[PDB]
Amino acid sequence: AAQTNAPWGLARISSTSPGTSTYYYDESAGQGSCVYVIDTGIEASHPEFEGRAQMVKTYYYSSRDGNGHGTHCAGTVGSRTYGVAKKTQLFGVKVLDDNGSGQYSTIIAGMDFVASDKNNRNCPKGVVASLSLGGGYSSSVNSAAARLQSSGVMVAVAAGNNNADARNYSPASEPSVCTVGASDRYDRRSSFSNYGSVLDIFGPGTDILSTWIGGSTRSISGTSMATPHVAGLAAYLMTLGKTTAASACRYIADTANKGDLSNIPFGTVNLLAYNNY
Repeated sequence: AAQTNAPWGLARISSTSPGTSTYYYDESAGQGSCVYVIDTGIEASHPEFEGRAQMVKTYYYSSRDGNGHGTHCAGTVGSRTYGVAKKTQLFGVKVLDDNGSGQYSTIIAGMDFVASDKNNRNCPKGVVASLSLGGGYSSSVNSAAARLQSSGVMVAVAAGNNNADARNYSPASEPSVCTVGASDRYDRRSSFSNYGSVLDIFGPGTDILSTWIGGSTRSISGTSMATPHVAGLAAYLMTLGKTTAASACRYIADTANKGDLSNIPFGTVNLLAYNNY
């Protein structure tokens, strides 16, 4: 399948080169997979979600996304126009308040929630979790992400936006999950992207168009925007039977575009997520 005039990051994920604007993907499009977006919520009535998004948990007085960040990330995973996996099921877990903040104890509870809640959902092709959030190093946060991965969920986490080594941030620094850095449309490391040996992969993260609250769209930047590209890619590849939740990060790294990015610090992988379609 081909989507013309796609957001640059979708085109990038299906291309060996920067500078094109058509996204190519197998029409299965992540059908039968599920992606949990652990964030500020999802405006599930957005026409772009086509009834495939739903809230499954909140830790606040409402499940509404009063921020936009979670809706944007969910759109990059799975919206019809802005998403990688255009037929996946999206599940929102609101661990962040409408200012985008959340306590680590709430974030941990949300991760353990997903590890159990997937047993209440129909995801025959597999389960992914996208965590566009983080803060300073916490062994308890890393352990929660490790448990979620161990339970059979492909966990993709943002590297962080500190232009620093991700070893000092969580859950970015957890070795067993997929830690995602950000790149721009010219295949440069995004100026804010964290780096270091703990990164597994880069995805598009500068100037990413996606869904927003109020039935709208906008372009924003961050490792938060790169992470859902990788989460959606995992769901897509699992639907194709190419990989599994336990192996998808490694598979994405193995099949990535290699050596294409600039300003990659010595010791950080030079790997850009690629669907090999």
